[PDB]
Amino acid sequence: AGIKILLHPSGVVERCMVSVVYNGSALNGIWLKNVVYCPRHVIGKFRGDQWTHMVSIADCRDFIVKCPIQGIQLNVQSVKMVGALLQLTVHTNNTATPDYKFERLQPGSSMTIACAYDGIVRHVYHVVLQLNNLIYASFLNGACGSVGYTLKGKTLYLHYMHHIEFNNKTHSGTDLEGNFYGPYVDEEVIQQQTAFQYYTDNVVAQLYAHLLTVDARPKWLAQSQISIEDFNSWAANNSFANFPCEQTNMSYIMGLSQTARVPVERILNTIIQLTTNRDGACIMDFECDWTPEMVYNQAPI
Amino acid sequence: AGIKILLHPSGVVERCMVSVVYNGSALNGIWLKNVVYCPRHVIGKFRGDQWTHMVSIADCRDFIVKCPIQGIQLNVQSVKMVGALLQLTVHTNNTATPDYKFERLQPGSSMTIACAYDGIVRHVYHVVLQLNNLIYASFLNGACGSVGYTLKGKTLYLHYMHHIEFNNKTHSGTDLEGNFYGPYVDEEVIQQQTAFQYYTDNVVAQLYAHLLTVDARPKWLAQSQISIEDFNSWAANNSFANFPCEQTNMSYIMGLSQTARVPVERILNTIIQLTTFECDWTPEMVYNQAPI
Ligand SMILES: *[C@@](O)(CO)[C@H](C[C@@H]1CCNC1=O)NC(=O)[C@H](CC(C)C)NC(=O)c1cc2c(OC)cccc2[nH]1
Ligand SMILES: *[C@@](O)(CO)[C@H](C[C@@H]1CCNC1=O)NC(=O)[C@H](CC(C)C)NC(=O)c1cc2c(OC)cccc2[nH]1
Repeated sequence: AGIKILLHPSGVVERCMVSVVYNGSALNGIWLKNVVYCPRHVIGKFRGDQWTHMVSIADCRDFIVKCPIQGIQLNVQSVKMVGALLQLTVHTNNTATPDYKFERLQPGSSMTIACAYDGIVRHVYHVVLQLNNLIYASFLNGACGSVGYTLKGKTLYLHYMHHIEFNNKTHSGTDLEGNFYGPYVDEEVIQQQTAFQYYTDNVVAQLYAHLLTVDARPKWLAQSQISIEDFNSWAANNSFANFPCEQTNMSYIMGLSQTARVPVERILNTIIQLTTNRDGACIMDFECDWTPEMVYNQAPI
Repeated sequence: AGIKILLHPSGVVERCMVSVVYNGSALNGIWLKNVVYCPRHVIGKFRGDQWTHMVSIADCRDFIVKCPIQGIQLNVQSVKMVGALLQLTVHTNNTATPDYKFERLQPGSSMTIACAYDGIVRHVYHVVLQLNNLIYASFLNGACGSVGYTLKGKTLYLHYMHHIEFNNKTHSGTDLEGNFYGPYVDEEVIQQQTAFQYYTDNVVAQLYAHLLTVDARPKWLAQSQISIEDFNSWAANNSFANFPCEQTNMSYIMGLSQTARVPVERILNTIIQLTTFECDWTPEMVYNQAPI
């Protein structure tokens, strides 16, 4: 019935976005219950263990907190730094607060970005947390505080809040608890990123999506097979993660192998052979944007 | 930062979605002011011109309409057919109605899809109206009533309402005026799909996206150049639309060529050499995320 990069509706996140201004720094934040969560560097660009002293002397009323979607100006009563985030307790309780959970995202999974500016989500796109704990997104100045999220069943799952943009078009941040993804920090210094490794489960997923939609026999789908052990011994020297990266993803890769009648050993052997050739499918594989769940949930069984 | 497929936030669309049920037919609908819009086949699977009689005898009271996001059940006072859409005038006015407009989409133009079910938007994805007036979308049963939209400055532009899933994984429907995109109708029967043709503007923007994302000199890039006139001849026999398909896109295409320092004649020449769904890029969306 069609296989697309699906995203989660942003209406629930939209009504909770607020703009936060302190001194000359401005960014975004989410207003849950009577608390506003925003990047802690909205009060200044510090480093190390000097954050605890600035939050202790943080002028509560110096925070300009506006919810543009509800037209309310909020008043910060107390400031509590939790990790790399600020929990600003306001007097007003957000009526638009949904059922929510603070859930950490595993590398290789997908989430939806509510890219906001001045407290208003302007764009919405889909990223995948990579093995180097980074995402390849689109963020300009004033996008700090934009949240990555997913929806399950009338409950909103918050996983991300934007902080830093690395020059290789990669981005990093914390969860809604204040813990950075990877060893990166919210400091303007030299930060080395871990070696990029392919999330094999998503490379296999992106291959099955072509086999479901290309309809024509791909000239890159090899006629041989390679086993999981032979692949994992090869993956250690070819920048590929251990397959399977997630046992739950196998249940989807297994349904994809039966609905396409192409065994997973055919895809792994192709991945080994397709290292020499294609990545983008431009005219005449190898990507982590398709997840095994998103492909299987859209495939006819 | 990077170049991504940008979609529009569905918050305004969500608060207006409602569920429309008539007999054993359940689908979605959008609620603007005191009028509800929904596909007419909710009252039955008809064909041709009997719609006028079937709607004139369809009671404004067998319609079950609810807005789940607002938890409000709505009653229909009057029913009117406008094209392939139904106009159900309800008693309550939607307080969550933004400044909206019924703008028709042109071939090659991108739009954000709000895949809804029982009045609740479940998934959001991005499509481009193809030259055969088709969209490669993702809809299951009950997704009828879903809308395709864009946003420009606090104003919502509604372009599409899903009706039909074809054999090939392509979908079709009408605008918000009730007129189908292409020569298709809301009938369960094999329909002739117009011959496919590549939107050269969006294909050109596809190649320009890689030059800004990756290196300045990929392998597939051709070192020679072909003219717009010479390409247009080859396009008439190779299923490529006449370039430029939209003169407005040349503002972005020329800005992308100077930004990437590779002319549009090389891109067109590469497309000829490259000959011997997915993430479709429009020239505006690529140029907007490009620096300077
Ligand atoms: C926020 O909007 C600030 O409120 C901003 C978002 C980035 C700006 C441009 N595109 C974005 O995504 N965040 C920052 O500017 C942060 C500030 C930190 C948390 C103190 N810094 C970066 O994103 C950043 C800094 C540097 C750098 O320096 C030195 C060198 C290389 C990369 C880099 N990224
Ligand atoms: C709506 O939800 C109905 O309210 C439904 C959406 C499709 C269902 C599966 N995936 C979808 O996108 N629409 C239909 O089922 C329509 C109903 C029409 C407008 C009366 N029917 C089709 O889209 C359809 C029917 C047939 C067919 O018959 C016979 C033969 C071949 C293709 C085909 N498409």
